[PDB]
Amino acid sequence: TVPVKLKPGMDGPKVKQWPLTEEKIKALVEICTEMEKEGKISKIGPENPYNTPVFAIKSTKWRKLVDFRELNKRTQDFWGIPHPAGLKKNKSVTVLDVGDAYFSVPLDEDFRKYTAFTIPSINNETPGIRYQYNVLPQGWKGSPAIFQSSMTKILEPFRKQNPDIVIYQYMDDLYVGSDLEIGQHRTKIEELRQHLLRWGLTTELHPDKWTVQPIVLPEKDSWTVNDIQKLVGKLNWASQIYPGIKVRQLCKLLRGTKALTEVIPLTEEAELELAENREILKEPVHGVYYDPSKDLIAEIQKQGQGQWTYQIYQEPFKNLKTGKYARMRGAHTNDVKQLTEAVQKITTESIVIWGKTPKFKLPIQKETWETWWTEYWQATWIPEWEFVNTPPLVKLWYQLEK
Amino acid sequence: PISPIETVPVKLKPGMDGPKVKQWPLTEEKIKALVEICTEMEKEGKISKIGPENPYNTPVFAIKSTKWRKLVDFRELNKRTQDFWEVQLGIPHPAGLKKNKSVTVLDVGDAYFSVPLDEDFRKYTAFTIPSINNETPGIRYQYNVLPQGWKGSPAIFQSSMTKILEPFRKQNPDIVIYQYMDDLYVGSDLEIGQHRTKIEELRQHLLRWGLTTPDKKHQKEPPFLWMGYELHPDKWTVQPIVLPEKDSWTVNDIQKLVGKLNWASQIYPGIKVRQLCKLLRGTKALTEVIPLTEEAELELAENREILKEPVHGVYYDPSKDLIAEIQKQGQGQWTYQIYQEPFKNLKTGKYARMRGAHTNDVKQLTEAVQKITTESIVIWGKTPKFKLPIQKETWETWWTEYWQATWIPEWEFVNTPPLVKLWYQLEKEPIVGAETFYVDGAANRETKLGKAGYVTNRGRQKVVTLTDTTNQKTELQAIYLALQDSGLEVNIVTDSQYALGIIQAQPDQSESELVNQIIEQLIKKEKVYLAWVPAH
Ligand SMILES: Cc1cc(S(N)(=O)=O)ccc1NC(=O)COc1ccc(Cl)cc1C(=O)c1cc(Cl)cc(C#N)c1
Repeated sequence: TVPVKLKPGMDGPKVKQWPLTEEKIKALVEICTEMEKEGKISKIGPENPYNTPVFAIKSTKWRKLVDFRELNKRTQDFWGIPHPAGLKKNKSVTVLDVGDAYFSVPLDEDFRKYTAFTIPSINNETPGIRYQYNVLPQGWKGSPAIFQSSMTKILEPFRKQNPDIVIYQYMDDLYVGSDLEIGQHRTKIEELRQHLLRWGLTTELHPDKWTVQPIVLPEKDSWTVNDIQKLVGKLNWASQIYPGIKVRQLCKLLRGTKALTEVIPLTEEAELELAENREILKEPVHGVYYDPSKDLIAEIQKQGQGQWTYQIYQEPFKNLKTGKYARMRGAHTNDVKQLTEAVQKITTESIVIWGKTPKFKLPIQKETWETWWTEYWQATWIPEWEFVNTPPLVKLWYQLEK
Repeated sequence: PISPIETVPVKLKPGMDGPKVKQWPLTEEKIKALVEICTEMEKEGKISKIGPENPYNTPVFAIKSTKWRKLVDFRELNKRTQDFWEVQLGIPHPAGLKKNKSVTVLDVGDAYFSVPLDEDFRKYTAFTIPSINNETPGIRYQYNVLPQGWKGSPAIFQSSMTKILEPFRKQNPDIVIYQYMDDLYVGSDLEIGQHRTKIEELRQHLLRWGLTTPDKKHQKEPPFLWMGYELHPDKWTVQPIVLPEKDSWTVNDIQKLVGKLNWASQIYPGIKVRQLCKLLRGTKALTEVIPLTEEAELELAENREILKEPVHGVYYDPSKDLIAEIQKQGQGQWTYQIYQEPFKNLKTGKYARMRGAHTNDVKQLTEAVQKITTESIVIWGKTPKFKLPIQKETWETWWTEYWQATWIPEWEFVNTPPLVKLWYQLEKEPIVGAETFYVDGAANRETKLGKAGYVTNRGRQKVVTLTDTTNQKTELQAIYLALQDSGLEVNIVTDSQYALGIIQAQPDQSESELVNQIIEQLIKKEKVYLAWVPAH
């Protein structure tokens, strides 16, 4: 075992366990009695005051999902593999779960305490069941790192055999990228799983298709005072990104106090202005480049009717990427599901593109989100998030996307 | 007979050191009692007489069977001990107890003193018995077991217990043992005699580890007294809450009262404390005597009558449905009852009017649902099917269009008035023909002087000069004018970033009178179309 430590002066996580369902507790209890036996985890005493949250996600088979977000932050660094720029340009990338790989390697006995976690009980009819990892834990940043030599090794043979195929490791995940056609691709992935499987491992993005979508402005036979106002508003706000966007000629048409419903005729100068503004918006703002030393920020607005809009940026109005996400079959009566779904999606894109997860600003109240985000979580990692109050215009502007 | 229980590794906080506080001086009497006690505890094996090889010290005290007892103040040692995983802070709510044929309560007794101290750590617990009136060298000891009052005792004890029971719970899957502080509430569905025997088994399992326990000699008999509750074999009920009648009510008095009444509101239907609370206005001291108004004297009466009602509940049966029903008792106030079979309530409660900056009933309904859900998840590990006084149409129409992620788990409509609705809906498009007010307000934030008028396409005009206003009241006041001064159909355009707010959230209750006034107005119109245009 390699000695690991917490970053200077940082103490261990002491996050509280959120209450779980009976359904979920019985599952964690099962999974944990197993792992206990196999020596992967051991019950612990009260002298260990640390703690991390644990939950169960979805076969009928339930998986254990620990949230080491705090311990990850408190965990020393190790200066992972450099992001492969081409991954983004592949025709198809597959994600495989190699968290099972860690259970092999032991965890520096001195660090264990910090991995303590608790399985709660309905009605507090009992204290929780406490454990701490004896081996590398899935979801801990120091796991894939500490297993890096061992990982590369097991990987080479497959890379050389197929050097037109790229493989990138983020936490427990393996993103495999090629240009082969679907069938030749997937069959070749299984050729990779099989390869992985003869040690102890186990289990469909199209990056080149993710298009950068522009803002399209409304087109009308006739324009009313209202139409022009709304338009002049979107443009105004937008002048914050593209400063060449002008609303003088338009804002002129609006002089006077006439019924919103009245039709205004468009002056030729006004028409150019619009035309000129459609031209400016035809491409993303220039001068936006990714800086690896800065955080990634992912903001989302609920467009309603199951549509969602998002922007990944580091500097306000200097967007790295933007998108919309329309609800998936089945989530009709569920905002929470579409959101967690959108988040997982956006977060994977970010991993694919820059090899790091973005920090999220979510338009949902903390209680609602904390009470139900698990029910639909499906990834091994967990981004960082904060709850916010959607400014009505950033929304209005992006619903204007093509 | 203490314990063959493996000790727990206790260490002192980051790099600190054991206590060294000087022994408080005591009388020959008090001293002679402490000597007595410690001599007993010396033999029970609880403490050990030590010597000069201990710089550590904690102050012992003598307090009064009126017989002399002792008290060691570990305040220091505690603030210098490591931190432990916090012992269970959440307490079971009867409604979450599965009805069992028999239940036994076993308080573990000589709890702490019965469990081993980490032998390393004992030194830190050394205290000293003073000599006759502060003249030199008295008796010195240290603890061999969890000391009463030391920081880790509870957590250490809880653990040891949990460990000792792992086997039993393993071999008796259909037996249920709740753990709470030093108590074991043991319940099963065996037969009165089978049960009785299994309890004696447990008891004997524990004794074989150092934990004495009750016999039918001392061991509580139902109903069980437990936090404002009475636990009967087939129902729980609330223990009588008595409002003392007096002719002199201090501020302290009326507060403690208002408090017991507020707690009562959760269980009893109809409690009210409006006129009571009214008595607190302007009070100059807790001891102040404030004469009860008539209104006050009356509600207090009515409460005395509500309170003498037999509210009771049932226990949880895992095989039946969980159902929570909500009622809106006044703006922002909600009542709920959670049951399985009709009228047979498992739990009830209400949520106080959450006076916000600005919300609407559907939002608050939503929040009461959130609270109930978490409460339920905790208590039963499940989430209720809901019965809500709201039409699925209103819900869909609201949620489906609210800027924020929202949600209600599975629920069904129930028409139990009043119903929660949307007090108004702003128009989706400008209203043809309907007047078009162009509103505005500007106020010297510094002078708090302003005006807020409008000019419609139709000629009608106005402006008012206002005293005491930050542009935000003008703006809103602007809009307010435009609302009163128009027909049941209007189009109002503004530059107010705050009005844009209303647009996206159409609130039906706020902190500010203004917003209220406007809201009132919005509800009166048949159609309103609010529009925002950039300022300048
Ligand atoms: C009250 C009662 C009496 C009897 S009998 N027939 O033995 O008198 C049988 C079951 C029950 N109870 C039930 O059916 C449901 O309740 C329970 C179901 C299981 C268990 Cl282990 C305890 C209780 C309790 O009554 C209880 C719970 C706590 Cl947290 C504290 C105290 C406390 N203090 C008592």
